[PDB]
Amino acid sequence: IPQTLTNTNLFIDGVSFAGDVPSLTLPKLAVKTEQYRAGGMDAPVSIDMGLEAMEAKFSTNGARREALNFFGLADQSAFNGVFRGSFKGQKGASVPVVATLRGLLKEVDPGDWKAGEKAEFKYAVAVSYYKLEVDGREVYEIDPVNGVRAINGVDQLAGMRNDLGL
Amino acid sequence: IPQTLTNTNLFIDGVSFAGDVPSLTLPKLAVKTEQYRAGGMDAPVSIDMGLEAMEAKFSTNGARREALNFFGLADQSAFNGVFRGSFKGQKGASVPVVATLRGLLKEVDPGDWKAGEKAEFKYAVAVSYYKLEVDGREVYEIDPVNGVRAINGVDQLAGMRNDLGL
Amino acid sequence: IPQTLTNTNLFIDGVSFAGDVPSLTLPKLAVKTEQYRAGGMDAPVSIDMGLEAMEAKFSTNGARREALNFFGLADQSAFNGVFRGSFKGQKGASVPVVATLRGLLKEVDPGDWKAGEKAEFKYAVAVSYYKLEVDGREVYEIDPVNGVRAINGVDQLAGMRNDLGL
Amino acid sequence: MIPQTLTNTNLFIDGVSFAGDVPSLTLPKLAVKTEQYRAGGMDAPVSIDMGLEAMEAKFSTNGARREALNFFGLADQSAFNGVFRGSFKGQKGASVPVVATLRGLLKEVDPGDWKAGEKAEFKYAVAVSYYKLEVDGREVYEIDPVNGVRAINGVDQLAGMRNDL
Amino acid sequence: MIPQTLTNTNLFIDGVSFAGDVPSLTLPKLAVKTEQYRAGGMDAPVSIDMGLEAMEAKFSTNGARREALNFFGLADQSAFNGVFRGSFKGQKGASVPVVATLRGLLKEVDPGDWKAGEKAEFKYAVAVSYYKLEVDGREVYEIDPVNGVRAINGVDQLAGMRNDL
Amino acid sequence: MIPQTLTNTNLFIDGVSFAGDVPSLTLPKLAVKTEQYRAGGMDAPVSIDMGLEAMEAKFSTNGARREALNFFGLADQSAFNGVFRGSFKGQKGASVPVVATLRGLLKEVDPGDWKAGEKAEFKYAVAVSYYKLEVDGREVYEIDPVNGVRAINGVDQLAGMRNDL
Amino acid sequence: MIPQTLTNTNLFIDGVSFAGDVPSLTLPKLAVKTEQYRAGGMDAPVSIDMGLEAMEAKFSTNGARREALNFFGLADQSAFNGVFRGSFKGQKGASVPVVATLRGLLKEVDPGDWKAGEKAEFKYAVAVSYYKLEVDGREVYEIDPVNGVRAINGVDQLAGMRNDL
Amino acid sequence: SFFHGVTVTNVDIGARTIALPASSVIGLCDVFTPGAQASAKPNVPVLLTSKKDAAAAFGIGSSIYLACEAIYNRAQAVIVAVGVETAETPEAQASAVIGGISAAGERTGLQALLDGKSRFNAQPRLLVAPGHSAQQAVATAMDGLAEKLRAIAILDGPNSTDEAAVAYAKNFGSKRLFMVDPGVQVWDSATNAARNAPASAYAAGLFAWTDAEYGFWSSPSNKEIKGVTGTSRPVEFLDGDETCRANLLNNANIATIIRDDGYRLWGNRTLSSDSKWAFVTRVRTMDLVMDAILAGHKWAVDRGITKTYVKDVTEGLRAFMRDLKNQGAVINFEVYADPDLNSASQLAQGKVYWNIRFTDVPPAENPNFRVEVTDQWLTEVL
Amino acid sequence: IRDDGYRLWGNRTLSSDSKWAFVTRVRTMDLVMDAILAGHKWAVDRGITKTYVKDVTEGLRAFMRDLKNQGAVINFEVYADPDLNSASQLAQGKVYWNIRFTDVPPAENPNFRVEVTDQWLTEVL
Repeated sequence: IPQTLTNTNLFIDGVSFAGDVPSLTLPKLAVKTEQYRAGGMDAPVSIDMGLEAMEAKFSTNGARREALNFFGLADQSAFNGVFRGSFKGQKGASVPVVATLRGLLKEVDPGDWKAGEKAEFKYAVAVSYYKLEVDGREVYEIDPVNGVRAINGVDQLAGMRNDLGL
Repeated sequence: IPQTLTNTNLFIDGVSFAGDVPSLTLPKLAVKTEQYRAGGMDAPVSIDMGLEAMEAKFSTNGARREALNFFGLADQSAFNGVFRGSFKGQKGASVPVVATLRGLLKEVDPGDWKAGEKAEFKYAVAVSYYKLEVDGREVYEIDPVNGVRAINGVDQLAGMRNDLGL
Repeated sequence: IPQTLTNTNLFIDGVSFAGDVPSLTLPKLAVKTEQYRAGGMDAPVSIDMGLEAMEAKFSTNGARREALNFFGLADQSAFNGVFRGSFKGQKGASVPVVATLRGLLKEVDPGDWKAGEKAEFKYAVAVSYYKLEVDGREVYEIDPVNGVRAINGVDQLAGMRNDLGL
Repeated sequence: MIPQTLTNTNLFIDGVSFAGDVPSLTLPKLAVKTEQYRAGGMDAPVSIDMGLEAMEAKFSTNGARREALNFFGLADQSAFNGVFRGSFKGQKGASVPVVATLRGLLKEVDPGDWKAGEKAEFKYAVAVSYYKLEVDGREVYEIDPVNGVRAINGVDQLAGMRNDL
Repeated sequence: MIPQTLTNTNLFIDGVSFAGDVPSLTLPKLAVKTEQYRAGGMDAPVSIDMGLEAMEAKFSTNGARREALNFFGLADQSAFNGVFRGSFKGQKGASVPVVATLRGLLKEVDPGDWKAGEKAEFKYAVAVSYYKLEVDGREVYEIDPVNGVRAINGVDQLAGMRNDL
Repeated sequence: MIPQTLTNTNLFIDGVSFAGDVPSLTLPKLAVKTEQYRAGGMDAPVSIDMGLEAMEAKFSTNGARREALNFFGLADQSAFNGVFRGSFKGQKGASVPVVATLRGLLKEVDPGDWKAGEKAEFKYAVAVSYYKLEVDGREVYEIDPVNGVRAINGVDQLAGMRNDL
Repeated sequence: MIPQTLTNTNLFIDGVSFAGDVPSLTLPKLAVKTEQYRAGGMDAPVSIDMGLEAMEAKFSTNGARREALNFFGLADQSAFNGVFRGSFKGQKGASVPVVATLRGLLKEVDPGDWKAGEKAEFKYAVAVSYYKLEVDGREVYEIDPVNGVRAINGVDQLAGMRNDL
Repeated sequence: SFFHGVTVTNVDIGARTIALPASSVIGLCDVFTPGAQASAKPNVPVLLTSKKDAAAAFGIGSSIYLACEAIYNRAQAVIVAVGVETAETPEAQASAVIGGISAAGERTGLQALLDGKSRFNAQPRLLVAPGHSAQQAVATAMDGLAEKLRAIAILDGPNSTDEAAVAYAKNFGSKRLFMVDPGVQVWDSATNAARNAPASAYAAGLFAWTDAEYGFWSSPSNKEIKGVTGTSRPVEFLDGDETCRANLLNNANIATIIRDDGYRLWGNRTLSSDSKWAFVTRVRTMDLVMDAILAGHKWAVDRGITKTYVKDVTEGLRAFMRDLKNQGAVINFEVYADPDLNSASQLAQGKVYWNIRFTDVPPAENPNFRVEVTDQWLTEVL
Repeated sequence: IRDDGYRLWGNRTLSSDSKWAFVTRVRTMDLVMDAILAGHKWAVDRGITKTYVKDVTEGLRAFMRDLKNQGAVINFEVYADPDLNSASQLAQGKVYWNIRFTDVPPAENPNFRVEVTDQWLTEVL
């Protein structure tokens, strides 16, 4: 069934942004591949080295003071945050995609104020904790603190934590 | 409530630029993140290293001599400056966004004079002191001299100044 | 009052270019900032290191031989030059912007001759002496030889010339 | 053999875990002390197994860890112990616990260039007085300097030198 | 342990603060003087705690500070004192004051390459005659060269060497 | 303290000004000659104020300056004098004149690689026989090698060594 | 002084001109042989004019020049002569002819890495037995090693050393 | 008047051991004499910071300060300490240390420890009354005040033998009581002799010490005691399942003191008839992970229930529990909203439910070492 | 106090008011204002625009943050007086600000509480 995004939303502390956020971006989850070609093989094989640095953009076209007051404060991972998105589909009922993203607020980039255009305050979140849910059930859970990278319920770093004595 | 910029303004010494400034840019406040991945974690965690260098563009399409006479003079942080912006919103009454930006005037870039187009004198301010206000109350106060990085009233560098003996 | 460029002109030796120069560019006066962050501060403060290298483009869509004969000759700062521009404004009377630019002619770039388009001989001047005037009175005077960087009449390098014994 | 490589690491000092601190390790360079034996008749000089070199285990720390700075220059040797751990994942996910229990003396502390924006590093160095490497669960190296037990693959090689004479 | 690292620094010379001046520090490299002890019977040479090396504390300054240039080559040692301070923030904002009170002799001043556009640097060097590192509020190191008190974690390690003999 | 740094420089040789010539300076590295004093009872070696090192002042020139090349290898020492000047601007424009009057012997001239397109450089070196640094208007250093006057902050430190004995 | 710098260069070997060949020069490093004189009473060691170092003039060539390779290792010294020339333009076009007539022995020829695509270079070296630098038309240096005439600015400095004794 | 310049005084102060972790608070109650130097009214609570204001609020020779010096010898915590006027008959003294609502509108005796918060911002989690806990009627009022306060109430025993201390612990079993029977005798500098301290303040200063760096999840059952000498009765642990004096008292759920001169504490288990709440750690962890949550959730009460109100706090309960796993307080947990108890009829009266099912670290009360002397590596000796 | 006219010794003015006792508070209140009133030769007989009050109360702060930088004051507050500023006061040129600050108290009495203990006597063994 063809399925496409229809609406988005953004919560921080339960403070809703109903008609305030035009664009938001989930973090690009990229695994750290290194092209490994040893002796006895012609092509490189990529290998896991953990994940990359997660990075979450979102944007607001107005000064809200609920997204501005979480920039650069001394408590890292104080921006709690919830990215929501409803994927409708062709046959009626939708599928909710909920992601919570506990990190620090990296930058605030107000663009050019050209007196007759949109404000477009860029934001960026340096994600520490990340948990993607699709249709009310867990897909991802990324927290490098304690190392609990989990795919659809099972924990993929359960092997190394017994190896590292964690 | 949907809220968007409508009008901008620029004061320097109380010298108004009412119909003179087409575009102006607040400084991109970016915290200095360094991707920290130590042992016992798969993903990097970003960490505060203070802020980046603040940088304020504004523009004027005419030779005014009030914005030109503050370039490159020996007193750094003599360009006092006020960036103003009125965010209207859907339901009538507006929200003023006032930022004062005390730094040096970094560059003056008059573009191509093509005899029938706009002049567009680019300016750039190397911001030392920065103080963002939304709806008449304080949001930010950035001065690295004495280290008084303050978010919504409380001072986030109050811990380190007791640590560094400042 | 809204004010915008209307007409430009270019003199070299009094040799007028009335209908000859489509585009001309004043030098981007940029001060040499270096992001200084010492101990006891979270953000860098930019600092003067003198100015950058001034660079003046102008263009001609025909072979004139008055702009070509000043290229690459052994007397540096022999191209004397005058950039003129009349800024009209809404309420009638204009404001003249006169800049004299004594430097060497850096490059001559005739573009693609495509047999039915404009010639567009690019020029570039490596500016040694620069003096910007707005409304008949002095704004800038930039000559690194003897170090006489002057903003609206007063000389900003008067302090260092007593320090360096100049 | 499936391709394996290091993915993550860990470090223990006297029981406590540096589970968010260490960016770098260095297990001690095991190197045999070779004497060039060329003699009458023979062409190229051979190198002879004649003891090991000085073992020294660097490790590094980005923060002021009181547990690491406690063990510098103590009057008793082998008061520092330290345990270095690695995890080698393989191509099919079979992670292999490489644990190296050393028991040396902490030798050198240099907090380097404390620039403002740049992160700081506390390089450490350990004068290793005992070393024991385990690849999966089996004991590969067991280096006693002060005792006469150099165990390679669980069998003492110094004991075999005494039976030959 | 939460990840901590250096964010900002400071420097005092005889009370006055260099609150906008210093781009760089170097606390003195604490290094024990090791003598390679291999003997009859033992395989690898052990390294023995036999005193510390020469402590030396570099710091750097971009401007002509009369307070820093005053203390070069004075006829009395420990006229220079100096206090080096750091602040390690943690992951939850718990900043940790690392203060290192040294009392050495100022050893070396080299204003380097005075290029025109490039900023200048005055590298300094301090022949350290006293060193005292404090991680949070507690005294970790206290190095008396001229006295017989090498205090690691508040207890003298040189005093324990005299009770053993 | 407001942040200050070098912005421009200048150089005089026997009165005439090199006001468009010199791209580089080096004031002489003031360094005390330290002898490692560790003895019976004391743990770490202290370093002792026991005289200064060899002062040497590099400067550089892009063109053939007859005024600079005149003073190489003259039969009289201190015929070369030279005056090195700097200007440190501060954050509020308060420029501070750092002037260093030396009176050494010119030691070394090497016109380096004369490539065609690349600019040439004439590196110079001055065997400094007198040095005198002034930060703002006040005399910080005054180094007499051949005389017994090492003045730090205007007071002679070598004279204080004779009163102590 | 107007800013001047090197723009172009030239090289003569025994009359013929290398007018399209040489990419690089090196005039010989004029350096005085200094002996550190510190004594009783004096604080810092002074450096004394006590003769010049070994002069050596590198030059380089991209092609096989028979005129340059002819003079390697001849049985007579000063059969090689060589003349190195430069041109320093100034800011107002006043070009200044820097000519350096040396008369040394050619010392070293190394055709380096003859890679295929990369151009080749024949580095040369000249054991200089006579040196004479002229800045504009006037004779600045005239270095006789084998004779007792070290002429700086046209006056012999070694002759003035004999009148002082 | 005033003084200009340096005025060098001459005082008497002790060690600079006043460094205060604000982790555990102690509720104390004992008799004293309200003299002129004791600036404290009898039935009111007084917050104490160190020995310097424990000597200012109460006298030196008062029985408060003898039971308050023992706490600050080990841990420099803060103490919500109430006093009581001494009495003639021991029944009226036992009735006064309990107290109650017999004032006009105040609480007296132990009941004034319920006024810890909203007077001092310190709700006492450690309840002691040294000497008075040996009485039955005081310990029952010590019992019932602990379930009202979610606290560990440290009891005592008599000075007599082990049989009369086991019999004192049989009638209890109410999951909050921690009994330490051996009378700790301690040297003093006043009369130069050995006193007999009733063992409560030493365990109270030890519970507050192990929360400073070992955490509340850890067990204080092999920890050291400072400022101490021997016990009134010897009690030792030996092995072989004989009549050990320690094992006879551990099986009666009573803590002892084992090594030389008051060197260790020995009890893991509360007086609890329920087998689930045996250990002191499970009773403390269930009581001290909730105030670590209910503080940090001063919100989520009287706010107003939106659509994602339940979701935004059950993701905040997880975030305030993952750091407890990070600091080693718990082993793996689960926090989820209760699906069937949450309904639309419960929202109209403000009732919302969650499930914070977790587990805790069990204290290793019995490390068994199975050991023999083989003859396997005898061929190594050749 | 000391030998041959070596020191001066007074901190306090002749003042019956207990607030203005020290010489430092009387000098600081009199010498931070000429450090402001010079540097504000303007903001008098200029002409009151809409942001006239705002552009000088951000200039009073900027000429007070450097006083905190050089250690002249401890933390201040500068703000326009909301209730005294009115439209009737603008017609006669009267405008009001509040420059409430604090100052460093001179340490006239450093007390050193000192005894001779016998605590570190076990160090001598």
